[PDB]
Amino acid sequence: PTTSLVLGKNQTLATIKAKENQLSQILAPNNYYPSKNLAPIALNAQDDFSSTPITMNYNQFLELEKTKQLRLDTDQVYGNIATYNFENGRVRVDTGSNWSEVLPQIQETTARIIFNGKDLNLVERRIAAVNPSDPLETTKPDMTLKEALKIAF
Amino acid sequence: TPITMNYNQFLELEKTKQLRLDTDQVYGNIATYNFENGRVRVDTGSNWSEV
Amino acid sequence: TVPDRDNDGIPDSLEVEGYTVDVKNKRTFLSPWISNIHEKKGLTKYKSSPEKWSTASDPYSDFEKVTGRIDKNVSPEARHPLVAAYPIVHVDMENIILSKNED
Amino acid sequence: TVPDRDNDGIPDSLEVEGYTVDVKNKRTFLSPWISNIHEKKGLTKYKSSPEKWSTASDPYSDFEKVTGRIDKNVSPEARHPLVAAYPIVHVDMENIILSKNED
Ligand SMILES: [Ca+2]
Ligand SMILES: [Ca+2]
Ligand SMILES: [Ca+2]
Ligand SMILES: [Ca+2]
Repeated sequence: PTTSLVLGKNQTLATIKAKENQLSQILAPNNYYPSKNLAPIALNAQDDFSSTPITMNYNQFLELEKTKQLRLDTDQVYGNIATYNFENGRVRVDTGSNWSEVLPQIQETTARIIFNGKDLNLVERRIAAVNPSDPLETTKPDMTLKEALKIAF
Repeated sequence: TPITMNYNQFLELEKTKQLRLDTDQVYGNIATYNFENGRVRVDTGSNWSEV
Repeated sequence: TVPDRDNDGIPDSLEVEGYTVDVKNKRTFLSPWISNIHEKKGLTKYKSSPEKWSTASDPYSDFEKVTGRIDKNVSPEARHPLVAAYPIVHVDMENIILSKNED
Repeated sequence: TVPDRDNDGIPDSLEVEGYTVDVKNKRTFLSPWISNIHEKKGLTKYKSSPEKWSTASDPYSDFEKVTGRIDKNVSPEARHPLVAAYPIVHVDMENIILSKNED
């Protein structure tokens, strides 16, 4: 993930892409890394090689021990897809392909449905839906809202 | 390494407060449709400055 | 040779008219949907885009999805071809440690 | 075998004389333009360069553009072959933080 530490309203202290220390090998849906029993990982460094502290200057330091407002934005997340290999059945991670190639494709061709009947936690599903102006997207099966609720939630 | 600035520049900046940001150019790659399995894939070789 | 424009392994007419996957002995078949025999078994009827290798645009083919030849972590509701399977990753900061750099 | 000099998948005579894409069942056809049947459906008439794999020189073939086999983020007005699809990226600096380097 490309995290960004923000002092006060929207003065960004620093933008940090995660380094090898902060990398998470798998992140299965409805999971935390590190797993919720374990202590949270330490983001320390700005350098590619994790060798420089995330620095903060005097006015920023004073403003932080006064207001104590330090938000953490998640600007974007890098990660790879594991795909099924028809030959020997193993799932393999292609480090070439990555989810940023795929996600915008999904958001641009599916109805989004957020639903919280499960203990008032929001749950976001996306269901493929016809796009009238796009010739390829009309070839998808017709999607009634009831059918969407049934298959998705 | 910090984006450094020298003394005369520092004085001139807290006086005039004029610090413009030019965008000289932008690097980026094209994602192209793969006819085989339909996935859009980013070629890191090809880039928009070629196009 | 049966037509298959999106190259995903499910024949086009099957994709449009409906279909289902069903084990018979210990092997899965990709049968065209039939009211009299499949409906009793509780098998889901599947429809998908004949021309899209994945109908939801997510990186799993409709075949891989319905037959289960897929990354197992993909949650079961997203096994259905019309339901997109994608990660949603947010970072939360449990706490922040500043250390004053003072000699 | 129909001629196709630019190798983009749209036949040359179709590219010059006009053409259109149209779903019939759940599959898209690349029909040559016909006044009596396509005009009522509101289908756009397309013309493009038979000799250019992309007429606008942008990295999407005229076929990929009209059929929608394309990066979906490409805005709809640029789906048309004669309209170039390119990013225009400018950076704006919301604010500037100087920190005086003083012991
Ligand atoms: Ca197919
Ligand atoms: Ca399909
Ligand atoms: Ca051509
Ligand atoms: Ca052309």
